[PDB]
Amino acid sequence: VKIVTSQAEFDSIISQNELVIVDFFAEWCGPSKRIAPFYEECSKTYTKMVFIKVDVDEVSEVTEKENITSMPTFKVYKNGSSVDTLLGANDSALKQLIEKYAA
Amino acid sequence: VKIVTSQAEFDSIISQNELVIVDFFAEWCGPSKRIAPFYEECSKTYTKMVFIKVDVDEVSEVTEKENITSMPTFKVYKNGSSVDTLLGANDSALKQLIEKYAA
Amino acid sequence: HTYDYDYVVIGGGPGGMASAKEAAAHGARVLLFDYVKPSSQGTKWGIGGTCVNVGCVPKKLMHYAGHMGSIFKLDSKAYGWKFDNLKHDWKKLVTTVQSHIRSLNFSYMTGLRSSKVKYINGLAKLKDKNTVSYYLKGDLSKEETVTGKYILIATGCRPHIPDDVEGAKELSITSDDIFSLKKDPGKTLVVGASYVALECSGFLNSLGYDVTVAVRSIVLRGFDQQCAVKVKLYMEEQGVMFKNGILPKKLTKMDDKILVEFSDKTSELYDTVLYAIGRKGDIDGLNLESLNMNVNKSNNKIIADHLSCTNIPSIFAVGDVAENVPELAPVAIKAGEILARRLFKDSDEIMDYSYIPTSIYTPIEYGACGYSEEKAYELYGKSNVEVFLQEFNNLEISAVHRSTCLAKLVCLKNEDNRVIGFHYVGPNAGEVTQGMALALRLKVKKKDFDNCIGIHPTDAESFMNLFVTISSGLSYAAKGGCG
Amino acid sequence: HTYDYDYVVIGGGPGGMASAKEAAAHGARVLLFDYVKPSSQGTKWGIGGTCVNVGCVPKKLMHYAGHMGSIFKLDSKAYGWKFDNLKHDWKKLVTTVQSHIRSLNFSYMTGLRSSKVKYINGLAKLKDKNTVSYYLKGDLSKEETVTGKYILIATGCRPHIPDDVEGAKELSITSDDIFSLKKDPGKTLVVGASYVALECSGFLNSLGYDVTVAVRSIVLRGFDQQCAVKVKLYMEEQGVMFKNGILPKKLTKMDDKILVEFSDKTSELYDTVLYAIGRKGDIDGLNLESLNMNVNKSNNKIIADHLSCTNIPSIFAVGDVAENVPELAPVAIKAGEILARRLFKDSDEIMDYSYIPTSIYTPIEYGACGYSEEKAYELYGKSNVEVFLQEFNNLEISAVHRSTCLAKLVCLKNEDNRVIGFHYVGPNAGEVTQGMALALRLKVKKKDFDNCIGIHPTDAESFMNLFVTISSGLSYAAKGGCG
Ligand SMILES: Cc1cc2nc3c(=O)[nH]c(=O)nc-3n(C[C@H](O)[C@H](O)[C@H](O)COP(=O)(O)OP(=O)(O)OC[C@H]3O[C@@H](n4cnc5c(N)ncnc54)[C@H](O)[C@@H]3O)c2cc1C
Ligand SMILES: Cc1cc2nc3c(=O)[nH]c(=O)nc-3n(C[C@H](O)[C@H](O)[C@H](O)COP(=O)(O)OP(=O)(O)OC[C@H]3O[C@@H](n4cnc5c(N)ncnc54)[C@H](O)[C@@H]3O)c2cc1C
Repeated sequence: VKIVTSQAEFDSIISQNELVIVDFFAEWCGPSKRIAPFYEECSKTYTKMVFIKVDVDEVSEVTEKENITSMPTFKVYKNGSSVDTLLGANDSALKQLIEKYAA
Repeated sequence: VKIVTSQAEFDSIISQNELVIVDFFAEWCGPSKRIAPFYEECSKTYTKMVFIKVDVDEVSEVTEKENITSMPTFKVYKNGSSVDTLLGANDSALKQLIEKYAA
Repeated sequence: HTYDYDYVVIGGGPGGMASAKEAAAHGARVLLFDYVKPSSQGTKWGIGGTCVNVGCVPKKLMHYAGHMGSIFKLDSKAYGWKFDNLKHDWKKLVTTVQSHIRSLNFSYMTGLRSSKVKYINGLAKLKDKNTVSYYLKGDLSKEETVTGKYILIATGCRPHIPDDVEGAKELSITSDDIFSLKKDPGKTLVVGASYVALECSGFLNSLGYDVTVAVRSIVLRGFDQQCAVKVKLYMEEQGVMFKNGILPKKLTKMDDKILVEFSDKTSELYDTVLYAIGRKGDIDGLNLESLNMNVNKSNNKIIADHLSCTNIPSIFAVGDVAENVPELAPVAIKAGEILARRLFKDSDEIMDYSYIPTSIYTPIEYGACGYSEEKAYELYGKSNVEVFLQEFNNLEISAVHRSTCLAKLVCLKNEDNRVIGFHYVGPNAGEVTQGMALALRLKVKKKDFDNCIGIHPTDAESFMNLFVTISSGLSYAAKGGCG
Repeated sequence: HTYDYDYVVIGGGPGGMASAKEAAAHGARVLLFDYVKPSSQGTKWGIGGTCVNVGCVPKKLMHYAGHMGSIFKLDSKAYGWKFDNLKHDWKKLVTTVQSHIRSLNFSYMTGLRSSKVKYINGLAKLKDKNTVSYYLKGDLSKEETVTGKYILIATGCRPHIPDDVEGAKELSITSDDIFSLKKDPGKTLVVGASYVALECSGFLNSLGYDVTVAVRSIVLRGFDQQCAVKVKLYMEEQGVMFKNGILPKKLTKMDDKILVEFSDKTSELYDTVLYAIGRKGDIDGLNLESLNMNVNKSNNKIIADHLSCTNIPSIFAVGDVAENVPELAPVAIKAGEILARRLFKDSDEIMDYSYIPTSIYTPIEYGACGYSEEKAYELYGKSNVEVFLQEFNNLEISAVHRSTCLAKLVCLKNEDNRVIGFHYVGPNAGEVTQGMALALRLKVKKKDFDNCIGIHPTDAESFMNLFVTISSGLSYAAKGGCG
């Protein structure tokens, strides 16, 4: 995948892109490293969406802006605007979300 | 050594004997099994004293009569009468007592 | 009128000894009998009663053994400790336990003779309202008699194995047997839903044994069910299986194992069956019918008033053997001591049975004092009771990633939220609850908890900032973490 | 009059956060700065303050690691657990500790934004009595300003390494460094006699390091000295060496080790030197002289009244940075919260600083609340103070044959032995003390302890039958055992 590392770079990819899904994760978080390999699989499978991970400790300002309160959090951005938000490490729950916009 | 196992047998050995030293010990007592081998050594060394062990749980009546309240307790009997009493597992303390009457 | 002794007590347990020692310090000539009738499996022990020999003491020691096991297995790796070939030795543990019990036997004995209480290792019973006939060493060869100005019955209780289950009595063990068991317990069925059952299941499982608990209905009757459930649940997570609503109907020995057939017609092989379904008053051999002393079944317990009087004016009962008195050692001890003073020191104290604190030593511990949530609703009405609570993570546990803990207060809205119920689930429950129990007896209010400064970090401080209420309907789940 | 914010607080520690969250829940526009100036060794951390990053939290976690070690080594064999190759991994422990601290950083942050407090990671200082100038990320390149109706200083403290000891600052570490130390501590000298010193010594030693403590004071100044000695003594039994009355005079790096020369001209090689001789107010960069705010040296602390007011009417101070306030997180939190209410909710509460409970996580723990024996004698006169006490053996410990415990109460004879001092040495001190602390605030008397029923078996129940007094001159030694 690709990991965002600044506020400028973050809004850039929500701007100059139509469908983008984001993984908000922490290095010290169990369930966010656990659902992390399964996330890499949908990266290739659903190319009708650009997959990105944001470290929550690292891009402090983005994490304050998206209202991230628990990891892992998944947010779907369409045309530059957040439309869906999923909290959890359920592989099943994530598959139902990415299919809602890509497939 | 020799272990006393009744009240009759106990007063018998304080009666028909002039110098007698007694070890009051318990099977569940740490320090009374610890000073116990060193006690066997003075048995042979100072034959001017008859060495005996009394189990405290076993001869309940003797233990009530000698005022045994802690193990190991050592009591010196001369001519049928208690004259000295030592409380402790100090090999050094015991050597100072048996020498006071035998050597 | 002349008697052999001023006070003769039957029972060398906590209640009997306390009542005897106390009466001797106020001038009395006291004689105390203690003899131990063998268990279903023919097990016996020294002086002291249930607590020291086959109760609180060896229970707490084995709990510590098992809690230790859980630390090695769940937390040690996270904390940097490495080791190989971890195993537990049942025989070694039993010797450590029994050896320390034997030391307590001794000190209890020398304690009696210091207090100037005459002790006889004899099986005792009632002749008449001032006469006790004893059998020395429990032999029926030589009967003796002694008279007393006052007689105290403190014979306690024994575990009850049911009559109407085939092979139970002949095959199962009880708490009288477990703390001295010569064999490894092996795969174990525990029947019963009492704290004894839960506690034994707890440590046997922490020790590393395949453990099943046959429970009917619900665990810890009388306790706060939210806590009772949290405890059960935690035990399930640690490995103890529960067969809910099923109990054994037949037990059969075969090949040094026990085949158990349950009510639901299923069947299972075990190495050991431990019955822990409740205890009964040990009065049968006391000849009480002859004085027409009123007793209760199926407690098999003596009816005593608030002053510990039976319907025979020279006879009294304290502790376990007495109907409706909490079966805790400190309770027997205080009642004993209070009776001894009313009798031989002209006291007018009355034993207070309210706000008695207690603590369960299950793999997650639970301490309590006062009313459960439900019983408070029942007696005061739901709308007049506020319940403050909070689930939270123990700091040391939550860093392992193996809610652990619950802090719950029960209050009376119409007495300025005065606290009438305290319940805590988490580590060191007994240590947390003691000071809290005292606070409840001082008629503490919820705002007093709020103005007390907390000790950080501790599980106990959770009671000092408790603000979610049940009727707020807000969440009291543990936050984090990650999250 | 118009301001950017109603409340601007400098310090994202317990005091500052609490004061900010509480003010926002009563309508205020709040902004909070937290920036972490690097340690002597260039160490830094996330949001939350001293407690979460470099205090209570990682302290308690490492204590548990060390207490665990003591269990394996001293008690496990007696309890039947066998294993081989027991070793401890310093790196592993640090990751577990730091990883859990990082999770607390996150929850504290999201906690701020939920409470509607604006957080800026910026180094802040005073411009004038209603203006704060901050440096974003601590860079001096871009200075900004913001105004506030009220300004709270809660900048806390930092460990102080002495100026007049050669090489100290350059070579030693402090508590800011120990919980994240990348190397094994190895052979370690700890300088100081505070609980931080004693606690760090304690766990490093339990972990398995050769540990020396250099003291030219008395251990635990202002705590009860009987307990202070019992704790020190226990630590000596466990292996920590104390150099009494000697301190380092020079420190020299040589071959990746530190040669320390002491006041007594002796010298010694160590792997790590940890200074823990006291903390000082972190005010130096705040530009307080410009408003002529009165401060105290050598605390380097802000003088604040009982209402947390400085001599500048728009400026306030809570927590560590304020003179004469106990340096405990729950204390900063409650003061913060009370100030926030007086300011933005018209409250007339006043922070109560009496009977603050505390607990020390030394290899034997010690919890206390209220007066020591000595200080009670000083302020009320010896003949008017009764001291009840008892040394005893913990049940789980005393069965190992490795007194462990002391229960002590301090009472006022002329107020019916109302309890003004509680001190307890033994396991789970923080858990035992919390409820007792509450009891002391309810003005509990010694007879209330006597009428409370005890929880058996627990260390805490010792307080419920405490009868030997210091002035009886009777023995309060632990009985037994065997004996
Ligand atoms: C497994 C277990 C764990 C427990 N744990 C705890 C705990 O952690 N904390 C707690 O507070 N409580 C605990 N208890 C309860 C506690 O042991 C009892 O509440 C307490 O023992 C009651 O004391 P007692 O004096 O009333 O009776 P007992 O302690 O039972 O004493 C009665 C004694 O009298 C003897 N006796 C009976 N009849 C006669 C006779 N005719 N002549 C001579 N002697 C006779 C018995 O041998 C017995 O020793 C536990 C109990 C069990 C079974
Ligand atoms: C080793 C150790 C162990 C401890 N253990 C315990 C314990 O077990 N129990 C207990 O109750 N207490 C313990 N304490 C004490 C407790 O941590 C403190 O009392 C607590 O932190 C309260 O301090 P505070 O809220 O006033 O400010 P602090 O917690 O000290 O934090 C102040 C914050 O202000 C920041 N700051 C300073 N200047 C600026 C600026 N110009 N701009 C922006 N930010 C700034 C700091 O970086 C810091 O984050 C311990 C302390 C230590 C050192």
